[PDB]
Amino acid sequence: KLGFFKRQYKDMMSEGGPPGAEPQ
Repeated sequence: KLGFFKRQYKDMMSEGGPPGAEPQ
């Protein structure tokens, strides 16, 4: 099910500095 993380994680990591202090 890890395929779900890389889905929302990869998007945030590329976001360019997503809020929440969670640097994907």
